[PDB]
Amino acid sequence: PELSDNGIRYYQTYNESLSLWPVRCKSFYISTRFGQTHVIASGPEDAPPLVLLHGALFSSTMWYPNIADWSSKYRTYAVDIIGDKNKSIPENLSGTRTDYANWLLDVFDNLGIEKSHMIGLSLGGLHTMNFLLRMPERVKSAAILSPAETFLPFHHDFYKYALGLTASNGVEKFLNWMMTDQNVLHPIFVKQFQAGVMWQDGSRNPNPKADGFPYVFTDEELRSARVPILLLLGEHEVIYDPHSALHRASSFVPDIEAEVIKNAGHVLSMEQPAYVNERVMRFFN
Ligand SMILES: O=C(O)COCCO
Repeated sequence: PELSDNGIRYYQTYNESLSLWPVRCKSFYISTRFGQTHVIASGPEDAPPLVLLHGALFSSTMWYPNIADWSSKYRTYAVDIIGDKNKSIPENLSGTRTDYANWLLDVFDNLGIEKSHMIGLSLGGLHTMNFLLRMPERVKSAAILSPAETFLPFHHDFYKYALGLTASNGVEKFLNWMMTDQNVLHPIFVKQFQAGVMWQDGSRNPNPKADGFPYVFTDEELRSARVPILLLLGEHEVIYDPHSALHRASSFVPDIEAEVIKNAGHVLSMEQPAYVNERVMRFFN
């Protein structure tokens, strides 16, 4: 082992956030070609598989408002995205979109998944789109929530608030910007998010490059989608214009159900869990 003091603190906060999980779960690691990947499993072992991919910097622990509902019907695996601030441990990771799809391939294979439902928010939504485009044979259908780029490039403010996280009151600035009411987030969850931001001496993040993430799919790439997609966006979205995003997605993706949700922004799964929970279920059913 070799975690810094800040790393140990982050791990402790992650474990404390897992107490917000209102159903029985197990934490475990899956070996992939790009390193040990942390997974939280909930739901009946014989139920259809569902894979969750969290938003940037938030980890799999963010699914606490949704997991009781989704877990009732699905064998639900919350996967920590390799290279992001969480419990997954990256090895030899270049950061290309090919690499990331192959990482997720390994996760699927190692969980014994043939086809799966997928839900991804923010960064996880981008991973989801990248995966379903490359490997439609493995995805039954996908719910893409407030995706990182994918349809539109970020507004420049996203870069600024994300960068500002480590300086002075950056965490508070980021959350007040992104959320009309950041008090919808549990204080224990926020403590973890803060500890993540303070943990800076761990794995080095791959420098953003043209062949990596974030990414905006071309017109032709979007037209090529062969998996049903539910796209949920929040009216109060700040990372881009959510109506502009819906317009582009709806213009090109063949099999899409897209909507801009009321009284929610970027982290719509946490702001409107009652609506979002049912809406996703209805789509999968
Ligand atoms: O979108 C988020 O939840 C945090 O992303 C900032 C990246 O450093």
